[PDB]
Amino acid sequence: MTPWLLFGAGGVGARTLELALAEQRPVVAVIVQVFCDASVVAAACRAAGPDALIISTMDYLAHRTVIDEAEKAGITRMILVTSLGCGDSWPFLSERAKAAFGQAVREKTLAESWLQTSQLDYAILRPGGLLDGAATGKAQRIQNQECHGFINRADVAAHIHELANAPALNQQVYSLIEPDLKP
Repeated sequence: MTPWLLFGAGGVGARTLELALAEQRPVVAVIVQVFCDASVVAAACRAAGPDALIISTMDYLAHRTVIDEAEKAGITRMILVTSLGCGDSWPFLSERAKAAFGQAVREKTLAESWLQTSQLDYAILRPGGLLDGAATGKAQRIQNQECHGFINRADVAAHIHELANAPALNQQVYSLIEPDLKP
């Protein structure tokens, strides 16, 4: 059982904490061993062990610290959860969404590029609108495609888990929606 080090697990991160607990997996969290503050972040990277998987579900500053402290501390694998609208999915966000979430999606886009130019084995997850229903199992990982939709926080957790069990993350970026789920 590989350690998970969670950031922003107070949401998707909390649901991810649950799966880990329901599995008896050792978990470190910055908020199970609970610890932007480089001292805190450096500390937690030591506790997790260099074999930990980082799972981030958290602005730009917090992420860069995490990415940077991960690499100093010998961790080599990270799952970053941002949002549809980030990076190259930006042109598919409606003008109305840009005006409402723009600042947030833009900071998280900074985080993506930092991680994409790091040496971590990474996966990036771009969930649609987050709903708080119980996990269906119906959410899809989508690449190279225009997506619009919602997804339960618990399904993002389930996809995080599936990615975690993979032999490598492979620097992949995915949209995560459940087509046909309505809020």
